Amino acid sequence: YQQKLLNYFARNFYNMRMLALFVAFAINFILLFYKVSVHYVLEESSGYMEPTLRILAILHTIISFFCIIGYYCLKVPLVIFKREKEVARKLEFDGLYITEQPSEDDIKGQWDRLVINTQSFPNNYWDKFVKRKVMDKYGEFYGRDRISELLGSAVLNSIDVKYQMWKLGVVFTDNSFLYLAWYMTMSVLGHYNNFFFAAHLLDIAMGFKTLRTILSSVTHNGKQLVLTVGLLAVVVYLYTVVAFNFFRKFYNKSEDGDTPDMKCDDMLTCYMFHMYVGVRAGGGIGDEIEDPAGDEYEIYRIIFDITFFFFVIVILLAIIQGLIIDAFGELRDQQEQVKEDMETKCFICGIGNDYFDTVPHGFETHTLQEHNLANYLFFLMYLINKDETEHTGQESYVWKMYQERCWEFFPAGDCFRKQYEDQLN
Amino acid sequence: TMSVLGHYNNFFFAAHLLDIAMGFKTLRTILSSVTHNGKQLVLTVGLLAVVVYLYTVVAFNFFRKFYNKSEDGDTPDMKCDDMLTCYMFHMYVGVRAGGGIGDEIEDPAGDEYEIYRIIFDITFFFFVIVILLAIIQGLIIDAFG
Amino acid sequence: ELRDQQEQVKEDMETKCFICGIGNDYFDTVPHGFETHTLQEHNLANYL
Amino acid sequence: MESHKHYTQSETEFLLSCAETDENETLDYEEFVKRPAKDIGFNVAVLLTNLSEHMPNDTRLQTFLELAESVLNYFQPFLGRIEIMGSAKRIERVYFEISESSRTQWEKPQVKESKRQFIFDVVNEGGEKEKMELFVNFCEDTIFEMQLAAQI
Ligand SMILES: [Zn+2]
Ligand SMILES: [Zn+2]
Repeated sequence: YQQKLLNYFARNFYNMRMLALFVAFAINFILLFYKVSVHYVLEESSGYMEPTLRILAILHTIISFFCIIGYYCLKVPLVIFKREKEVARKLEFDGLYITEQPSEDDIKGQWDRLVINTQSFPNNYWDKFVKRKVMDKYGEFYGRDRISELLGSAVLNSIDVKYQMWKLGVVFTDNSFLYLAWYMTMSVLGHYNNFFFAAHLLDIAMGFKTLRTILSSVTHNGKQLVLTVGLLAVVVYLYTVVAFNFFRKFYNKSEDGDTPDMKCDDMLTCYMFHMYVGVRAGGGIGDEIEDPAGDEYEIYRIIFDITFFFFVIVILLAIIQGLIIDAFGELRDQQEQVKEDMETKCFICGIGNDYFDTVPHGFETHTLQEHNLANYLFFLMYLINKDETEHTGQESYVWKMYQERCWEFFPAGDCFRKQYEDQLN
Repeated sequence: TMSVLGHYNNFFFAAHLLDIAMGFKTLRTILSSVTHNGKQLVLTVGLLAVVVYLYTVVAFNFFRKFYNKSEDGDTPDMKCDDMLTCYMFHMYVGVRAGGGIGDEIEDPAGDEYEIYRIIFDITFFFFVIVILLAIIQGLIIDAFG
Repeated sequence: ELRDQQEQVKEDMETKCFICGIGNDYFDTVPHGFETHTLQEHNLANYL
Repeated sequence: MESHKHYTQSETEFLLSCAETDENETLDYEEFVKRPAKDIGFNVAVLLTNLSEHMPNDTRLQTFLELAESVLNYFQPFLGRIEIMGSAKRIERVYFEISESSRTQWEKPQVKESKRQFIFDVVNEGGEKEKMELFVNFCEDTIFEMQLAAQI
């Protein structure tokens, strides 16, 4: 019953993931009708709102829990597959823990030691003859026992622990698991205060697809945006330096004259003034300042104002908007490139749609019957489930290469029609 | 139907000016720039509404007292103490101000929550006034291209 | 403009040898022809 | 059994003569696991497909394939063909078997999205011999996804 329940949660991960969102929209729609006299509720003459909030707050934590369980059942095995696979290939074909012994950098490499000693290291990768291969390939040049010491309704009573420390250290570094942990944490805090459910509206980004393609426009060049903001801060610093030296007296932001003076006489007040009402004014800094009607420093102040305008308000904001717009153009050009490549070339060979389109519908046969990605995947799916005794000559010629990573059996610059052009051949 | 209703009132003939789109050709190629990515524009407006909701949540919890939009002092208080008034306030004078929300609010001259309010203001600016409006304009421009 | 410039240099150095100006079609007849022409035979560095 | 296949001593009443198992004027459903046959018919289809694809322009053989179209139509979903560079420095077709619990897992769900993202990342980043390694790693990861999706 436990396994059927876990398979139910794993099979229904995305549905619950989408259900939490409608729950949060409902909660935050109810929260619009809040008030004070202390943070009471006053409805439009309907007292069925408090209990709906009280139950939905519980449902949200429960569904967050079930989504975490679905993630542990469904998607964690795939990242574990990848880690075990890369570790095994590093052992065989690179010799990591025998010869290289990696840096204190590459913390994955330092963490991925205590799986080596265990029994169920290849729990998921489906290659059990790993340790035998390393004993074969390094049994004599480095050691034999030196290798072996390096390597080797009643359900809840006997299980390993050396593996399930490495495993948890992996998953707690996994990004999406940490995100769902934050989700559960905020829903748990939602009962201490029923405003913390507002933060679960940020899951629309991960949920919807096209919204992620909106926000990719900003994420594509976030580094450049941040450094532009840094440039802005530096430029404003220079302007306030000039003002603090010379133009201190114009910055009386008091009321009408013969009043006490609220002034920017320091530097740390002038800087926050400039970064708070200088960029955020639409016009610059002269809008929020006493006018220079007949001063010796008039033209210098006019230069200060319009240069602030033409360097901060116009230019750098335009740089921001341009980085966004170039992001849109770049992503579109990428997708057009992939369409052109997969319409002009076979993925495998790299031949061209001119040798084939000689014949009618040549390329749409090459990429639908002969050289399909899928039929090259199902061959591996066949070989894996098959035994090494029932292999033919072709399957064995391929299986010797797969488990030693040559890839010459894939074609390249050649095909069946190029070989046997029907020319007494 | 609108021309028939034009006799009940002779202002309903104004709606037949919208046939210039279907009539002219190049005007349809103007408006295709907007129609090419109307889905993306609408979802951007949705993102905007969500972000403003988070900002007014923060304001309703902490910064209730700055929002006295009365006349000079010693006057009755017109205030945004609820949530549904603060949300319409933010979506009505917060994006539609050119500067954000600090322009239409009492100034924090010597409060314990000063730097937090300054962060609230400039982050509103740099996320709503600049960024999302730029996304709108960029969707249009990429449509042309 | 700057982005299109960099894309142009990638296209040129993926479609042509810098020295000859032949094409990645005479060579890619053979497996990994162009990535031998520009790594063993006609390298800038071995000409330096 | 009136509509699918016709009615002879050798087509319909053949099965009724085969189906004389019980005694209560009824019949079980073990006839179908008894009849098993597609394990042989698959290899026959592979054989005839091999001969046609390698030796065309033989009307003697096209006369034969016109007799067997009802079987080849059955086994086209289950029948693969790729092309490899054999030991003899010559290209070779490789015919093999495809299941149904793979075709009903590569087709509909999110793995199409995975394929799309894979092709995107490859054809943008790219490489010399860090291409087919990426394809094989994608195939392995996808295989584990399909196997786990079968475990339900
Ligand atoms: Zn091909
Ligand atoms: Zn060359």
